[PDB]
Amino acid sequence: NLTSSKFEEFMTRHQVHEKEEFKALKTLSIFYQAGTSKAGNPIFYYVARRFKTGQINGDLLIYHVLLTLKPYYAKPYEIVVDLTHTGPSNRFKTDFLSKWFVVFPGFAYDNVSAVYIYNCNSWVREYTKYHERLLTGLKGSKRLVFIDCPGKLAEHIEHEQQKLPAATLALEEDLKVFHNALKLAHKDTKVSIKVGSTAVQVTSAERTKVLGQSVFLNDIYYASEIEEICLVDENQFTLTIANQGTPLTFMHQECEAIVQSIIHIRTRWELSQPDSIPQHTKIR
Repeated sequence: NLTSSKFEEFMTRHQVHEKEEFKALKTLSIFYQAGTSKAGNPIFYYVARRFKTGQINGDLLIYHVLLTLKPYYAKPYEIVVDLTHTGPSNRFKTDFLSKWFVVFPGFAYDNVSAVYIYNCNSWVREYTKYHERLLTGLKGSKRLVFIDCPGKLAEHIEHEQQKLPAATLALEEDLKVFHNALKLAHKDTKVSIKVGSTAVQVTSAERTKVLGQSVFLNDIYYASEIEEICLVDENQFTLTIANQGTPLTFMHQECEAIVQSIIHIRTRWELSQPDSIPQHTKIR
């Protein structure tokens, strides 16, 4: 016995406004409205990074999102979702996911002008496969438009109005490209590796099918998270990362050239961090 009217009344009766945990969401800048688009519809930006699985009550997040969309969701609107550096830590459970379909009044769903997805990664694709049933409605969705490369979104969105996260742009994908690196694994897929200043971004060069739309996956690994860096051979190198099980092996004609930078990147962070002596504390 739950509906949009019921949910709104309950939360309104609850004093969520002064909880001081609702206020924190404003600082985190999750689902903030950003200017307009080519059609003139307002734009909103949802940041996947900013949400932890359990540290905060999940209903307050919905109320904040609903509150912001209430004034404008009557008219058609465009929403862009940033899934950069998505991880299992920031996720929606099966039960909590379902509420999104029902809590909103329902007529706003029809006012979804267009959807933009940026900096998707394989983990997100894996999540969709597991939760396919609930998302079957969005299967082959016309409103879903995937930003395969950065050079496309700026065209469709009003440039100088888009306000994507500064940290995302800070990476800028502005470092050397080791084109035609091959990801040796059960199956081999061409991966383009950029050794960024503070992180390493692996951009696949082969399109993949997610919800019936082709897109290129771009996994991002922060330099701080690079615990293990082993160069087994100049033909291929080994990159094990925290709680990732089997390491990632790739083939490049000059592995030490890439690994040299990775060691250079990691070594710089070691100086940046205050204390590397505290470590471990967990035996898997």
